[PDB]
This record gives sequence, C-alpha cells and structure tokens, in this order.
Amino acid sequence: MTAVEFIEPLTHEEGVSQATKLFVDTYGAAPEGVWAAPGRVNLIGEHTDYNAGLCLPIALPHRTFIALKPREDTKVRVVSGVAPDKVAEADLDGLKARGVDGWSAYPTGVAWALRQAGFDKVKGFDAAFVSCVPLGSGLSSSAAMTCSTALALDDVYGLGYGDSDAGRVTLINAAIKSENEMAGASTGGLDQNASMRCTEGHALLLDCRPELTPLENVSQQEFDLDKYNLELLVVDTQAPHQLNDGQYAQRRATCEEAAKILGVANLRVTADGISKADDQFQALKETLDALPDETMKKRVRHVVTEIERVRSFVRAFAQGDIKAAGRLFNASHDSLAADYEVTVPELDIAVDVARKNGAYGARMTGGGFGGSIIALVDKGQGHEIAQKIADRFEKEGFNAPRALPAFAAASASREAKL
Ligand SMILES: OC[C@H]1O[C@H](O)[C@H](F)[C@@H](O)[C@H]1O
Ligand SMILES: [Cl-]
Repeated sequence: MTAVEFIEPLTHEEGVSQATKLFVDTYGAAPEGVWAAPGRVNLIGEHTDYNAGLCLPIALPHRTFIALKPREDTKVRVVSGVAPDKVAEADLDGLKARGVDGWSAYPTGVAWALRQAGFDKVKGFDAAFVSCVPLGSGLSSSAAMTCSTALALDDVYGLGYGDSDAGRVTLINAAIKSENEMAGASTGGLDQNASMRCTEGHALLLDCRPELTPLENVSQQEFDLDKYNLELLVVDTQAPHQLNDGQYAQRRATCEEAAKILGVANLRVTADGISKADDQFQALKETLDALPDETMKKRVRHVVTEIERVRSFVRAFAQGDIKAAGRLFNASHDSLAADYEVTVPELDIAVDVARKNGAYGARMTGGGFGGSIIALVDKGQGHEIAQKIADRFEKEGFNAPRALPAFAAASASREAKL
C-alpha cells in the first residue's frame, strides 16, 4: 500500500511558469499576464448561501492560474493542463445560455455574463489554465476557474472592478451567472465570494441577504490556526459522485417551496425570527408545524440551526474555545447527514475516524454528495489522522482518499503582467 497523498499547492512561481508555458505551447503568442483564484473550504454555514444565510469560508492556498490574452474578435479559445492537446473554441457573438460545449462553458460564460451586463468592451480571449484545486473534491475548482477568468478579463479590458472588494462583487456575479446559466451548474455564491474576497489569516463571515451592499455583507474574522496550535486537516474522499445529478438543485427547490409556504422571501427571515425568540425551541416547533412534509421540516431545521451555528462558531473561535468550535463543526455535519441528507458513507466514515482520533471536530465541507471533509486537529496530527482515514477506506473497499494542507490564504490576484 502507498501512504496517503498530500496534494501541495502550486507556488506563485510554479503557477505562473506552468500557465505561461501552456499558453505559449498552445497559442505561440505571450499572454498579457497570469491571474489566479483560489479554491475554498467552508468552515461552517453549509447550504445556507442560497437561503440568504451566513457562511464562513477560507480561501485555500491551492489556486487555478489563468494565462490570458484578449482578442480583437469574439473568439474564445481555452486549454487546460489536464487535457493540453484539446483546445476548446466558442464565439461570444450571439452566444446564448447553454451555448457552449463542456468545461469551456465556465470561462467562456464569464465573458458572456460580462457582455450580458453591458460590458460591451469585453470581446474574445485566449486562455490557458493550470490548477492544483483537486477535481471532484468539493473545494470549488469551478469558482477558481470562473473567478480567475473574471479577474483576468476585468484587468485586460480595464473594466475597473478588480481593484476593490465592492467592485469584485460585479465579477463574482458574472462568475456565478456563468456557472448557473452557461454551464447549467446550480450554484449559490459561497464559493465565488470566498475566492475573490477572502484574506490571508481570516475567514470570511459572509451574509448572503441579497439586499446588502458589499461593505455590509462581509466581516473578516481572525482565523490564525497557529495562535491555537491547530491544523485544519482537509481530506478529499475521492468518493465517486456526480455534478448536476439533480440532488443539489432539489435541496434548493425544497428550501424555496418552504419559504413560499412560510410566506417569507427566504429562510433567513424564518431563522432570524427563531433566533430572536426567547424560547427558540418553541419558535422552531411553530415553524416546522406550518410545513406538512416531513423531509421539508428536516431541511428547514438544518438551515435554521446552521445559520445560528455560524454565529456560535465566530464567537467560539474568537474566544479560543476550540472544543466549542469543534462541537459546532460536529453539529453542522450531523445536521447535514440527518436533516439535510447530503452526506455519503465516505464522508461520514472519514468524519467518524477524525472524531475517534482526537479531532476537536470534523465535518463535510461544500455541497456534499461526495468531496471533502475538514477537521480541527492539534498541530502535527493531520498526517496521522489522514492515514487513519486512508487505512479505514481500504478496509471499507473505498477509493483511496487524498489530503491537502490548509490555512486561510489570499483571494484572487494578478500573478504576472507583461
Ligand atoms: O454550502 C453548500 C455549497 O454547495 C456548493 O458548493 C455550492 F456551490 C455553494 O454555493 C454552496 O451552496
Ligand atoms: Cl430535498
């Protein structure tokens, strides 16, 4: 057997070097520059973004690097280091939703979304992508690709949105629209806000109420694992799963109906009225009594309890109460498994192994149905716990997992410019 693999992040130098070489190898021309956006881990606040809730992501050090050059036509050529001999080619001129074949829908759809928003200066482009955000890990390779492209296009076309947090929300919205409308992949905005608005050493307390302005809807929370002698273990289960299989879309449909039945614009309205009540049990009971469907009650209970767990976590971590922080991780996972029903055995067994082996807490992160777990562990324990999960996976007959180093890293940025 092989020891469990840790997937290291590309350095600035490696990402620039590799994205530039793929660009020159593919297109001959030099790119105008290289941009990059990170993947993410959601610490807590899962399945709350599209309910106008609270989230708490960090940006991983793992980034997607885009070498890009604008074109004076409307042609979009893209290549990825996974498949360097397969250049995808579309044209923005009269391009419609779902008009683009395969992975290239994600970057092409960003240019489309900017044009649809009236950025008429945005024409075609050539790009090359090199990533270390692991595929199928639930760590937002999708956002790393769309957000790196949105930042690169903003820069080369001088749109003026990339150089401010509030400006980056315009580029976030284009990235989200690409994924939802061009690629046909249902997504809230958790991942794209993380990738473009996180900061090094901080978690992004993101308030997803849609009426908030950018300076109202984030709060950088201290997330210095070294201050508490901690390590955030991240394990990609590599469990076989399927994007756009309809499960994630169903959860969203279920929440929207719940909100319709409750007569509220979103479940955050419901959650906040419960949270403010003196008797939160009774406020929840009265809400779930208004939902006749037994699955819908479960989904609403998850959303309401998870939003409050975010607040609880921000307080626990600021207090250095790592046991309390870990219990909140654990209650988030347990809710996602029992009430939201978005876990699978690989996630649940990895989490149990982490819990049994000294984690303060452990949970799936991201959408679920596969992908990754995270665990708050003591510094120096991540490798041991990752290998315990790997040994257990082999006993279970599961695909080997892989792990990634993790800490709160910087958001998207320009990496190089001619
Ligand atoms: O918190 C669950 C997440 O699932 C997926 O990653 C989505 F992309 C995010 O928007 C979010 O809903
Ligand atoms: Cl559902």
